[PDB]
Amino acid sequence: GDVEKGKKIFVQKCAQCHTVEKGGKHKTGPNLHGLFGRKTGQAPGFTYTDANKNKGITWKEETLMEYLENPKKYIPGTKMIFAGIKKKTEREDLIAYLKKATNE
Ligand code: HEC
Repeated sequence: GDVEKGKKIFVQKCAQCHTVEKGGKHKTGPNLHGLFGRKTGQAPGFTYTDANKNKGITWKEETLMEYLENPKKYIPGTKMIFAGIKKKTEREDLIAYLKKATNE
């Protein structure tokens, strides 16, 4: 719950292939705008994978955590293989930033 350390983990983790900035520009990957609430593979832009287009679950706070600790195992098929998170606060914090970052 530290948008501060959450941002740090973001600039070095997700900023790589993301934007998480409203009215931004999805680069080397889709955006996470108003993510918390939309169904998997629902963002119009990047060619989402069938697994994400399967619409099995919806992005949320906790859902993102399990997804942040194993993005692949959560929705097998999703195009994203880099590195999951280690500690919980890393996910919560990281998610705290993804919230205020995808809200602005
Ligand atoms: C490039 C090596 C990536 C890094 C680093 C991160 N992500 Fe990513 N992410 C990437 C791709 C190519 C995709 C598309 C996969 C697909 O099925 O279309 C994604 C997707 C996501 C999503 C899902 C989008 C949605 O369904 O709304 C999320 C929530 C996401 N990525 C989060 C995320 C976070 C928090 C990262 C930093 C820890 C991160 N990604 C890094 C590619 C890459």
